[PDB]
Amino acid sequence: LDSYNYLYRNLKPFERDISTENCYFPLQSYGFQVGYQPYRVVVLSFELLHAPATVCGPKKSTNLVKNKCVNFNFNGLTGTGVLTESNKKFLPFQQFGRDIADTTDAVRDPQTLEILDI
Amino acid sequence: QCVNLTTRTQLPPAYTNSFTRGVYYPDKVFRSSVLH
Amino acid sequence: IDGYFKIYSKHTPINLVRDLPQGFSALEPLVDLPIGINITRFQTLLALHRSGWTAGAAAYYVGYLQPRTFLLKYNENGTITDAVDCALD
Repeated sequence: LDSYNYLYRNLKPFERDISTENCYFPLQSYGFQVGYQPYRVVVLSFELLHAPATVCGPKKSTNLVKNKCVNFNFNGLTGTGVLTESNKKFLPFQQFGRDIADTTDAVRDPQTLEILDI
Repeated sequence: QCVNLTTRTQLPPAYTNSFTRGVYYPDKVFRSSVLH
Repeated sequence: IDGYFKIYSKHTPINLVRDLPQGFSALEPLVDLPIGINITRFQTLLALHRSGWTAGAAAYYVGYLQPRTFLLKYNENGTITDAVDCALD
């Protein structure tokens, strides 16, 4: 599907710069025409736990249980314990609370938004 | 469809104090009774 | 930050006529738009009173953020009640 349409020219991580400046142009076209085989590569970058989850897998949800020792997986936030009711009134923006030493202690679950205490 | 308002009067900027306001929740995580 | 344009805000009724009242409060995160461009200059849209005729009133303060370390005391209700700038004095 691919065999002079591609060009190449330090730079910051994840930076993006499309610029042009023995008169030489910093662009350098490739001679597209087996070690020289062009490859259409892609890179997937993720930012885990920096925000509420948006994309997930095909795993189906489950009904929630209180006062029971269970192995839970809250939007990828795995853990083990008991889900109880808590007077910890979250403000409407934050999802899950943390104790010292960076451990998950409260969470609002999807489809109910109730503030469960782990 | 823009209008040029050359009538603006330009002067050196004024200044004032900021005191201690200007603090915002660094992250969307609930923390309680803790120094962070 | 890294292509995310974060908007924070908080509204408070105040008495002081022109400047910040002595007190402290924290701004909520609201929204963090995925806007992937660079910003280095900016402008404020304002309302002009046409009785061309112009007017305004009120006042808009601007300050410039810098890298800093801050100590914040989260209360029992999870609301930031005080903070300390680690490089103030």
